[PDB]
Order: sequence, then C-alpha cells, then structure tokens
Amino acid sequence: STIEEQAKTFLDKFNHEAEDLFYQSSLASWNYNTNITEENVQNMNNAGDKWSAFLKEQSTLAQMYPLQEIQNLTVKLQLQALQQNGSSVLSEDKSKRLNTILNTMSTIYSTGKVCNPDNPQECLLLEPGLNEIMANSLDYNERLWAWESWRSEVGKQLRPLYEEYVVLKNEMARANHYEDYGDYWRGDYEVNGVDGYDYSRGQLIEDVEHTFEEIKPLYEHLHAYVRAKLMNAYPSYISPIGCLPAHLLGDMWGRFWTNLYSLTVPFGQKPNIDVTDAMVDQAWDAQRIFKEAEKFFVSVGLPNMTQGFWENSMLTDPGNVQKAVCHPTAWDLGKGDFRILMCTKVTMDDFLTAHHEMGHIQYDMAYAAQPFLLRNGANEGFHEAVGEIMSLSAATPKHLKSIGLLSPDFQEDNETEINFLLKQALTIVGTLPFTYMLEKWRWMVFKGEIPKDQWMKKWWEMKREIVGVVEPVPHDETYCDPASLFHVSNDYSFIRYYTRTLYQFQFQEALCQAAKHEGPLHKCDISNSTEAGQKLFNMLRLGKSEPWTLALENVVGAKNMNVRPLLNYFEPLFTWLKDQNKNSFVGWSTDWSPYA
Amino acid sequence: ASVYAWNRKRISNCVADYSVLYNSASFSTFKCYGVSPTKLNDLCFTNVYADSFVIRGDEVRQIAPGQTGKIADYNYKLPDDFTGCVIAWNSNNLDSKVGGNYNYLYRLFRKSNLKPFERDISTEIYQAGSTPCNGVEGFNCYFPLQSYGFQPTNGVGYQPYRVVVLSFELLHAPATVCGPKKSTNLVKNKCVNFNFNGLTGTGVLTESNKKFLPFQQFGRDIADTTDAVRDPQTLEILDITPCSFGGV
Ligand SMILES: *[C@@H]1O[C@H](CO)[C@@H](O[C@@H]2O[C@H](CO)[C@@H](O)[C@H](O)[C@H]2NC(C)=O)[C@H](O)[C@H]1NC(C)=O
Ligand SMILES: *[C@@H]1O[C@H](CO)[C@@H](O)[C@H](O)[C@H]1NC(C)=O
Ligand SMILES: *[C@@H]1O[C@H](CO)[C@@H](O)[C@H](O)[C@H]1NC(C)=O
Ligand SMILES: *[C@@H]1O[C@H](CO)[C@@H](O)[C@H](O)[C@H]1NC(C)=O
Ligand SMILES: *[C@@H]1O[C@H](CO)[C@@H](O)[C@H](O)[C@H]1NC(C)=O
Ligand SMILES: *[C@@H]1O[C@H](CO)[C@@H](O)[C@H](O)[C@H]1NC(C)=O
Repeated sequence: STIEEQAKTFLDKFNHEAEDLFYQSSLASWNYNTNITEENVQNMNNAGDKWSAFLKEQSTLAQMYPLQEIQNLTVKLQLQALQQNGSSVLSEDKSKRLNTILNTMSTIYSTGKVCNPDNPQECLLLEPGLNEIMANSLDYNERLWAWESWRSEVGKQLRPLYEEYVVLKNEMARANHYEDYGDYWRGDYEVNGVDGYDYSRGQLIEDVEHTFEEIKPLYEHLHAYVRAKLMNAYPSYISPIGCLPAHLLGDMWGRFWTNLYSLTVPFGQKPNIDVTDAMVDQAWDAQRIFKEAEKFFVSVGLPNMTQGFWENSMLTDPGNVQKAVCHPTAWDLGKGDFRILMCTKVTMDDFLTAHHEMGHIQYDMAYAAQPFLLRNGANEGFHEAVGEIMSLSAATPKHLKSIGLLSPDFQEDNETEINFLLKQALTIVGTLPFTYMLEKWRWMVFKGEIPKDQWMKKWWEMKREIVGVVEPVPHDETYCDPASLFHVSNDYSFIRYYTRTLYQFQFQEALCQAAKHEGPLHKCDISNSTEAGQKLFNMLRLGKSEPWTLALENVVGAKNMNVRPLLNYFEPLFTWLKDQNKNSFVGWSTDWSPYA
Repeated sequence: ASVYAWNRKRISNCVADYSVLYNSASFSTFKCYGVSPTKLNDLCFTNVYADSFVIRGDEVRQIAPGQTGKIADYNYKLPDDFTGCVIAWNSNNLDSKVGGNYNYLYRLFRKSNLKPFERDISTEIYQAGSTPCNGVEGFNCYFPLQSYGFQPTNGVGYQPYRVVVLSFELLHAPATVCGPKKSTNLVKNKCVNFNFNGLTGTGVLTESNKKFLPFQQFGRDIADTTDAVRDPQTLEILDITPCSFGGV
C-alpha cells in the first residue's frame, strides 16, 4: 500500500521489457555499421523507431509517481531518468522541427567539398579530401582557401537553420523546469538527495572556470613555445608577437594538435619511439594486436573477454562490396553481447586504439549487474576517460619493452621523454582550451544573453583571449564556422571532453600510487598490479547507481573534480618549457596586430 | 516447460545409469547437494521425481538449497537439506532463435514466498497498491508474467542453460531402484568373498548340477547355510562351499 513498493514493481517490469527492445535496436544498428544495403537503413530505423516510441509510453506512466516520499536512492535515480519528457512537451507542429533539422544538419556535414570555385577539377569526401590538405601541406595560401572551403561552403547554409535550432531547443528547459538548454546538459553532473554530497548545476560553471587558472600557465608556455617552431615554415606570414592563425593548428578547428608534432619536434636527430616497423618484421595480424591487449587487461585484474566476441565481431575491412564505415567505436548491445567496431592496421594509433576502444568494453560489463536504466557511466566524462587511461599506459616505453615491441636496448635520456610527452601534450593540453571555449560559447548562446549580431564578435574575441588564435580573415555574422564541428552539429555535449582529461589523470595518479611505482607518472605502468585493478574495478562496477562524486572518493579521495594530478604529469615538460621560453614573448594580450 | 510450469514425473522400476553423466564431457553445473556422485550409486533413495525447466546462466547459482533470491523465491524454491543433485548444460544450438525466444515465461511478483516443491498455475495479477485492479492495467496492476528473450548472439552470462533437478529422499517406501553397479570379474574354484543382493559370505565358486526355479535369488541346504546362488546377470546356477580349512 506504499508508492515505494509500487515503483519497484514497475521498474522490474520496465527492465525486462526495455532490455529486449534495446537488444533488437542495437543488433540492427550493428548490422547497419557492417553491411550497408538499401533495406538495412530502413531495417535499423524500424526497430529504432519502436524503441524510441516505447520510451514515450513508459515516461507518461512514471509521471504519476510522486518523488517526495521515495527514501530509496537506487530507484530515485531510475525514476528521474525515466521521467525525462524530452520531445513530448512540444506540440505536433514543433516536434517535427527536431527530426527534420537534425537530419538536415547531419546530411549537410556529410557533403565533402574541396572543389575550387571557377576551377572544378575534382573533390573527394572529408576523410580522403579534407584530411590530406590539413595534415600534410605547409602552404599558407591554399590552407587559407581550405579553411574557407568548408567554413564558407558548408556553414553558410546553417545560419537560418541553426539559429532556429537554438531558439526552440532552448524553450524545452522551461517546459522541463530547467533554466536553459545549456543547463539541461549539466543535469548529467547534477547530484541530489544526499546530504553533503550534492552537486549543484550552476556550481559546475564555477568549478570548470576555477580549474582553468592553472591550466592557463601550462598553456601560456605551450603556445609561446609552439610559435617559434611554426614560423620556420611561414617566415614572413605570422609575427612572433601575437597569436596564431586558425588554419595552422593541426585540425580544421584546431581541436587536436597531433599534426604539428612533425613540424615542432624539439630534437629530431635521435629516432623517435616508433614500433610500426617492428610489427611488420614479426608478421603481426589483427588477432595478435588485440590478443596482447587482452592479456594486458587480465594482468591488471580485470576479467578477460568472453568467447562470443572473437568469432563474432569483425576486425579488418571485410569483402569488397561492404562499404561500411569503421570508425573506432565501442558497442554495448546488452544481454552480455559486447562488440568492437574498427578497422585494424599495423600502426601506432590502431594499436593504441585497440587498447583504447577495449576500455569502453571493459567498463561496459562492469555495471552489467546494474539495472538497465543504471547501465551507464557515472556521467558523460567517465565513459570516455576510463577508455583513455590504458592508452596512456600502453604508450609508455616500459610497457612497450615488456611485450617486445620496442628494442631491448633503448636508453631513456631527457629527450626520449620530452619527445613522448610533447606528443601527448599536443593531443591533451592543446585540446583543453578549445573544449572549454566552445562549451562556454554554447552555454551562453543557449542561455540567450547573446544577440543575433553578436555571435562572431563575441565568439572571435574569446577565441583570441582564452585559446589565443588570430583570425586569418575577418568574418561577419553571416559565417557559421563554430557549427562546422562534428559534435555541435549532431547534438553532442562537448563538455564531456574537458572533464575527460581531468578524469583520465585523476585515475592515473590513483592507480600508480596503488601499484607503488617508484618514479614519475610518464614512466608508470598499470599492468602486473592486482591492487590497482581492484581499486579501479570497485568504481567501474557502480555505474550510475551511485553518484559520480562517490566514484571519485573510491579512487582519489577528493569529492570534487580535482585538477592538481594533471600538472604533475607534465612537470618534466613544464620545467623545460619554462627554461626554453626565457626570451620568447610568453603570454598574449588581445592581439589585432597581424590582421588589422 | 517453463520455470513456473515445471513438471514432476516419478522415475521408478528402472535402473538409472549415472556413470554416463560423468564422462559426458559436456556438463557445466554437475553438482550434488546433500549427497556425493560416487556414493549415490551403491545406495539409493526412492522419490526420484525429476523437475524439468530452463534457467538462465546468471540465475543458475540462485537455484540451490539454502539460497534465496528472485527465481528461488517467486518461481521455484528448493527446500533446505535438499538431498539431490543439479545437472545443467548449454542449449544454445536448439533452445534459441533469432529475434528472441518468446516461449518461456516466469513469475516476477508474488504476494507470498512459494512453498518449496509447489507448482502454481493461476492468472491472478499482483497487488502492489491498495486499490484493486479490475482486469485493466493501471498504476498498481503490474501483470507479472514476462517473456524471456534468448538470441544466438546473447552473451554466455544470460545464455539459456538446459537444467534438470533430481531429488532423492528416503521415505517409508523400501524396495526402490538404484544406480549402476556394473560388475566385477567372477572367479571360479577360488576362495573369494561374495555379496549378492541380500546375502554375503565366503567360499569356493564352482558349477552346479542342481536346477533353480526362475523366481529365486539363492538357496540353502541345511541349518540356514547358503550353498547355491543364481545371479540374475548371468541366469546361471552355481554351487558354493567354504574353501578348504583344517587343523594342522
Ligand atoms: C609483467 O608480467 C609478465 C609476466 O611475468 C612479464 O613477462 C615476463 O617478461 C620477462 C622479461 O620481460 C620474461 O623473461 C618472462 O618470460 C615473461 N613472463 C611470461 C610469463 O611471459 C612482463 O615482463 C611484466 N611487465 C612489467 C612491465 O612488469
Ligand atoms: C552484405 O551486403 C551485400 C550488398 O551490400 C548483400 O548482397 C549481402 O547479402 C550482405 N551480406 C550480409 C551477411 O549482410
Ligand atoms: C534500495 O532497494 C534495494 C533493493 O534491493 C536495496 O538493495 C538497497 O539497499 C536500498 N537502498 C536504500 C538506501 O534503502
Ligand atoms: C511531461 O508531460 C506531462 C504532460 O503534460 C506533464 O504532466 C508532466 O509534468 C511532464 N513532466 C515533467 C517532468 O515536466
Ligand atoms: C579467461 O580466464 C580464465 C581464468 O584463467 C580462463 O579459464 C578462460 O579460459 C579465459 N578466457 C579467455 C577467452 O581467455
Ligand atoms: C638531462 O639534462 C641535464 C642538464 O644538462 C643533464 O645534467 C643530465 O645528464 C641529462 N640527463 C641525461 C639522462 O642525459
């Protein structure tokens, strides 16, 4: 005769009904990503539509559940997630603007165009067309055209579409009793109902900004250092007194600076840590690449992979007619079914991606005992940062010499670590200001205190201040270059990548202290330590059933999002960068110098 | 049948060969509770009722005496001190289909715990709240019946394992059927211990000229001294005498 026993009956009914429907949709989506036919797109959408419509019926039934008397916390978190109305609050004339706009945005992003205006020779897709002009060439004139080949040919048609998108997605928050749509994405980090453990939605803006005043002095010296080794390819085209152009930062958007490693190597005379040539001497294949990753995990203490994955998943590119994309993604089909979807290669990245993409799988069966609504990560940053802590460990020279990939006689001097640490700094430190700035811009435009004519003059003036990028060409408000990125166009919360770095290094210091490694964090290893495996597995198995702030106290002992155990990873790099920047102009103000 | 419709059929008047199970090389949960696999062959108990049902891989551990849970509490409860064995094996090749095997159902909610060795067949709906349900699903009806989903691609954890339960209890009924005690190597003209069904002794085994009727097991001549046995595996009558002895 209590609502508490009535909710446990309903959640027990929903868990068995949803996991049957979710497995059919996940199995249909797996076949779409392996064997593309004309009917397979309709076949996946048929099962995926009835799964989305199933949640519409269950959300209305759980609404009549009053929350003010449920003392149990396991079902309180389940009822809060199940009762999210989402698109049910909108009218029929307004709900049709979601699926129409989002599929037009995705189709627009799928159009690859590098054909020159008034010179129509040929142009390929994004991966074969756009990536070669950004990762290999060192010419300023065509890269400026290539910067304008996508930000003036794809983003020009999004202004009437994306501004209409940010005025109706913003209205759901008042209908869902949220502040704005930027506040809606912070509900994943929101914790309520526990005394002293509560995480407010508005304190997260402050905590991200509070951790940024020590990221900045690392990024101040990184940007100062990288501007002296960039003017070698462009002598008279950039001044070493201001900021950097946007089309010279590794990517089209400057998210990852991995392609600047070849241009800005400190001391390239001694050979780098490269074992791509080592695997082709020993005849490595797709099976042996993932087999050494599996024995790496069981040496830590995690359970090994099941027998229904090696003979069931695909590893290479199969056949000739199957033109399916094999971007490295982790699949959680449920009911004990776990798959990895990627194309294997004997390279540095694919060997690390083999370790990286398995970690999301190793996180997925950990909360397999949890109910279906709690069968997820603690937040959006846990499931990405867990899959990357083994990528830091697998790239260490100690782990590479353990298997036998590296040479048995490889000395470890100063520069053998600065070359490795600076490669990690361009892909980790360089993406923190880009991730924070874009989410700060998206949060305020979702708040609504940014007029229509002030998108670019505020977006560009903060890119110049925080990130430190001079615009290669001035742009008015009709340009829409911030919407060109993959995550912003497909409705992905990008704040999960800023907290990914701050999580993947909080766990690294906790696991290295558990393994009792004598040395710095760059040479540390996780394998051959069952004490570190048991420390990680206790927090992986919790899932969303416990608050994420309780997951931190199980590994690091700090209930807040700690940023201190990330500067300690780059202290060998940071102390050298402070000595290298004795005469360079470190620290930029606002700089309209090059393109006034 | 389903877990909530487990059958109960008596096994009697026949020999149950438990040796073939040991060398099957396909079992995964061949465990015995309250008895040993080796010592249930020489001696046996009546009431060999066998229960047939399908239990998922994750819920195999729930099916054990002295252990509670969901299946053991609302579907089929094993009584404490259950002197029997549990035998299970995988049935993925046959007890599975694409799209979900919607042929096995189970009870998810019950007002009271199931009495051990009770089979319940009813359409009564659960009463989570106070307001009665009049057959129309509402906020407190919660139709407990649900269909399991088994697929060939399902993980080993939830793989549908074919499991059978054998019970062995010694009630007031004697003269029951036991397991296999195949044979030893018979020896003739040598002082050898013999223990047939109901009698034992020592002596010399040799051929006999006398004839026994087809409804006896042994015989005696004088002063209740056994001197001839007719073993049933050979259908032959033999003569038994104590082996040579005397005072030197
Ligand atoms: C982790 O443990 C494994 C298992 O002992 C180590 O593998 C051994 O490596 C040494 C030399 O590298 C060999 O002589 C042994 O034969 C290996 N053992 C086996 C079972 O193959 C591995 O080196 C350890 N790695 C670290 C970093 O400690
Ligand atoms: C794979 O796709 C091709 C055409 O794209 C189709 O003919 C074939 O039947 C498919 N095979 C499987 C196993 O899906
Ligand atoms: C909530 O209910 C579950 C049901 O098993 C129980 O395990 C858990 O301890 C309960 N939590 C609280 C705080 O009562
Ligand atoms: C979802 O929509 C229904 C229909 O109006 C409404 O009663 C309910 O309060 C909404 N849920 C939330 C959380 O606002
Ligand atoms: C996983 O480890 C267990 C324990 O040693 C072993 O029995 C099993 O065969 C292993 N499975 C695989 C696929 O390696
Ligand atoms: C690193 O640099 C310092 C400063 O010159 C030097 O003393 C030290 O020997 C170097 N380390 C190695 C391993 O050469």
